[PDB]
Amino acid sequence: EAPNQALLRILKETEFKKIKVLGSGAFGTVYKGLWIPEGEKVKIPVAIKELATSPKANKEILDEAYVMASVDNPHVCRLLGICLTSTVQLIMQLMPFGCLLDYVREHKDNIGSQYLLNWCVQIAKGMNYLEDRRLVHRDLAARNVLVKTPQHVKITDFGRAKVPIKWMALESILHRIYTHQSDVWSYGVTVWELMTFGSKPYDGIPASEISSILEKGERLPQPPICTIDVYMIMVKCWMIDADSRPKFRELIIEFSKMARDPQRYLVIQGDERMHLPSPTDSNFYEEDMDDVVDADEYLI
Ligand SMILES: Cc1nc2cnc(Nc3ccnc(NCC(C)(C)C(N)=O)n3)cc2n1C(C)C
Repeated sequence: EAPNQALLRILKETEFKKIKVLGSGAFGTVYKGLWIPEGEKVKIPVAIKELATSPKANKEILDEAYVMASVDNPHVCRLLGICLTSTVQLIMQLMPFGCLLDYVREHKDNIGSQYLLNWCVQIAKGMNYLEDRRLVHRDLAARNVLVKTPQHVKITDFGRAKVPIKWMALESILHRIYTHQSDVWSYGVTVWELMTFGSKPYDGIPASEISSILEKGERLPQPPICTIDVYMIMVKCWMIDADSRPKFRELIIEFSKMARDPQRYLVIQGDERMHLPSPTDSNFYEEDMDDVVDADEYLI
């Protein structure tokens, strides 16, 4: 097939600074940072992901670097570059509001129908782009959707892009079969996570029981804010037959139609009166805020 002419940018350790720690987990440790390239007179807010140095861990991070440098879409997280230290670190775009999962949990009282439906449209767009680029995500979840601004979200975590059982299609659990249609199942679960304001899917149920539960016909419940219209979509993503599930291009269409009249498709008490931060807010954007540009506007 087509040759991957993507550019792997090698960045000098001296070109960027680590400010603080954003989070630590299974992935490793992510730092808030700033990138001041050569003599460009720009400051790019960055996120620095770093891994003991072992040949296997370096291979896995470089396998993720490959995939992340090969994407370019407004609703997908691109790799800005890599730094070849003893540790070896990925330089990514700063998504100041963190993951969508923690965002919906922390801001449920100010999250309205317009926001939820727009996020659904955005995730479907990024997913449809990954399909166009013939990339199967294999780990789509609300935890792997990051927030640039409350009105702009992007898909991340390409560590599995080529086990999260409670987000997996039945074929994936039973036969380790992963398709773009299996990503659609994970999409349905991600939507459920948003519509419930960050609830844990199949909470208290052990992962070993999931396979049997889905085989019987059991699915995630209808969230209280969901009309049958939205839940029907979620259910369609969870069909046994992968071809019967909606395509991401249809999900963009479906959620966009709904996003044009959000109160007809999501019932939230206090809707419209709710408001989240915007670039039209006072002090929305620590040291020198003079020459700072977002990575989406920094293009060499
Ligand atoms: C609290 C917080 N603030 C952030 C600001 N910016 C990023 N930037 C990016 C950009 C692309 N990819 C990632 N990595 C997400 C990981 C791999 C940590 C994941 N599995 O969620 N972070 C990540 C941030 N977080 C956590 C998800 C670690």
